[PDB]
Amino acid sequence: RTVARDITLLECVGKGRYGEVWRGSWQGENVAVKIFSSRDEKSWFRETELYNTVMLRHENILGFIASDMTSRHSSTQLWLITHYHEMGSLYDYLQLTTLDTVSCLRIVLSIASGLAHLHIEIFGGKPAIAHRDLKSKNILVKKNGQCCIADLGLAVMHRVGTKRYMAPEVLDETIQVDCFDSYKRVDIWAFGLVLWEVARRMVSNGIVEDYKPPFYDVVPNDPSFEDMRKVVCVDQQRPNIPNRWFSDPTLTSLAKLMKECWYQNPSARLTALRIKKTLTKID
Ligand SMILES: COc1cc(-c2cncc(-c3ccc(C4CCN(C)CC4)cc3)c2C)cc(OC)c1OC
Ligand SMILES: COc1cc(-c2cncc(-c3ccc(C4CCN(C)CC4)cc3)c2C)cc(OC)c1OC
Ligand SMILES: COc1cc(-c2cncc(-c3ccc(C4CCN(C)CC4)cc3)c2C)cc(OC)c1OC
Repeated sequence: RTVARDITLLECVGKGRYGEVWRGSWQGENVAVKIFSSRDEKSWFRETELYNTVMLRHENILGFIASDMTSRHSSTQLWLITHYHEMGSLYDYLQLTTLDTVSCLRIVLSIASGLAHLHIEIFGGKPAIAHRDLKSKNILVKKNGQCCIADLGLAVMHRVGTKRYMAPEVLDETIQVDCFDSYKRVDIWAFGLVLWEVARRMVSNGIVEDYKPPFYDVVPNDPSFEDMRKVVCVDQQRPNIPNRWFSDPTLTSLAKLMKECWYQNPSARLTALRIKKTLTKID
């Protein structure tokens, strides 16, 4: 039988230190192709090792298609091929769009759903998985208004995370590194920051906040580890809740939820399953 492997690379939709992401075509269908820099080969290996362990399949997890290693004269080429989401990342989307109540809730509940699927062990099934780099650039927007979580290159099963989104116990190095629940609680902190980024873009009473990343007002671009530690650990700052949120029942409820993702004590934070339940009772 014929095995048609050729993928046509059509346009670059992302370039970074990690490498590049391309819109590609396979048998008439869009795929996304991540081409890894040699500097970040371990991210390809870890994501491949995870998918070789458990073939994750969930509407709110970026859909795996293939992992390819190709021999070159002087190098190894590493590609990850996934489903293609033409609307791009949540980070991108929130810059050019405001949200109504239904669309805000649908976004955040879909992220909570993907995250709970990663976190929870299924027996007989899947190991529990922590993401370790959850942020709005690692979430894609689907045409049906739900999102999916991308990039399992740091994931752990039961490179460091983006500093802006690191929990206090990562910044002060008190994290219990031998305890898998520690890693879930780091993801919950980051989830709360994403919930804040999204909630800002939800209109109420004709008001909306401009898109800003978490801590935009207290750290520089590309904040250092020390910049983040001083804000999050020493001063114990948290993102601002605008007064206008307290005129809107949805944003009032979301503010409470994000507060319960940001406790200094990791074991006080809500679980992904509890976040899902709370979001199903909002509106
Ligand atoms: C090697 O490389 C790539 C391969 C493919 C690809 C292309 N056609 C057909 C296939 C195929 C799938 C599954 C079976 C099964 C059939 C049932 N039987 C009991 C076991 C075997 C056979 C063939 C594949 C996997 C795509 C690629 O890119 C999208 C590849 O490159 C990464
Ligand atoms: C990698 O990705 C894609 C792969 C394919 C594809 C191509 N040839 C053959 C297959 C296949 C056939 C049959 C089985 C068997 C398995 C056991 N038992 C005997 C019942 C069923 C498995 C696999 C597939 C899945 C199509 C895709 O898209 C249309 C892919 O997505 C981009
Ligand atoms: C975060 O991580 C990964 C993401 C993806 C991925 C999947 N679908 C779509 C995208 C995308 C498409 C298009 C735009 C822009 C460009 C055109 N226009 C001006 C606005 C829209 C942005 C983003 C990406 C980047 C794939 C990955 O691996 C293959 C990723 O790594 C795991």
